[PDB]
Amino acid sequence: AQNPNCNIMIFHPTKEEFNDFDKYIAYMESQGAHRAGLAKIIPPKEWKARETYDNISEILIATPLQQVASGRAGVFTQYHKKKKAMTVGEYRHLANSKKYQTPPHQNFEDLERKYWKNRIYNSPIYGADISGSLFDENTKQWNLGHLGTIQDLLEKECGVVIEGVNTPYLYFGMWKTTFAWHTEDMDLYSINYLHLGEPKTWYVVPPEHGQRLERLARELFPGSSRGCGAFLRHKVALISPTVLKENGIPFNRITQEAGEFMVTFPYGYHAGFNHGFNCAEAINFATPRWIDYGKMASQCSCGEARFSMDAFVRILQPERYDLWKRGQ
Ligand SMILES: O=c1[nH]cnc2cnccc12
Ligand SMILES: [Co+2]
Ligand SMILES: [Zn+2]
Repeated sequence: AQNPNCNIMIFHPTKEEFNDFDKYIAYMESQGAHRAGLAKIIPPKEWKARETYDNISEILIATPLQQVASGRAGVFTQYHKKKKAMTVGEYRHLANSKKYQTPPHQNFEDLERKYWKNRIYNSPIYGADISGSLFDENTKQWNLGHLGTIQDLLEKECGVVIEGVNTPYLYFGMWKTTFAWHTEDMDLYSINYLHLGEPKTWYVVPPEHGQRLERLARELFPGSSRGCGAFLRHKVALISPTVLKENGIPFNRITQEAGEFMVTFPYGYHAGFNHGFNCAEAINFATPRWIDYGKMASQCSCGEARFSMDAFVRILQPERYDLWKRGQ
């Protein structure tokens, strides 16, 4: 068995190896990369996402989200308060203001300490889930807007044509902006490219130990757990590495820097935070290996969890479809 400790692996593809996306994901998995739930891919030195990021200030963040926390420092929930629209230019200025800027710190470790100590006492603003792409049309390798669609993968594996499209999303971050503990919709893969700016720190639980995190989450968020069988789908729960360690939950951490890809694997619970102003692009994808995870994925049917999903539940989980559809 490759990667038995479930360590987060870092890959350095050659330009030749960067030419076939599916092939390289399969290669990574042949080395046990998936067992960690998360992998870093450093692109070839001659590769670039686009020419410059000098012309992105006029992008609109239609609904910036202020992330308001409740609970204790190491165990909290966050809700999203809608704010008025602003451009990326205006958001960048806000991120860099005294109120929101990254504080002085010695290193990544110091910054992590400051995040978990202080996160709940501030409410940063996040430009999340903006449909669009910053990859240049002429970028032919690992262009997140030119990946094979999940609908086409499902069709190729299961022989059924389905409706739906899947397109990339942009995420404009600032210091303390947070992504809560979750797996992807239908336990899909995700790929995330950090286009520009300050780093993003990730935490991840190995897929083979996902149910351990769920069990702890039910204990730590008893109210939310009673309300919904798969409340982590709401993407509101944060648990610190110190608390995970106290409870014996296996996990790993890694910091992603500008110009680097991260891939999350089926049923790999993950969470994290941004160091400062940055922009990431992400999309879900599937491989043949995903199908069996899709079949087993837990669903939020309470209504809280946030189009393409219909067909995946309909085909892969026909028994769950009616009840799930009532929640929607
Ligand atoms: O960077 C991220 N921002 C918001 N949500 C996420 C969910 N999963 C992974 C990364 C992110
Ligand atoms: Co995710
Ligand atoms: Zn729910």
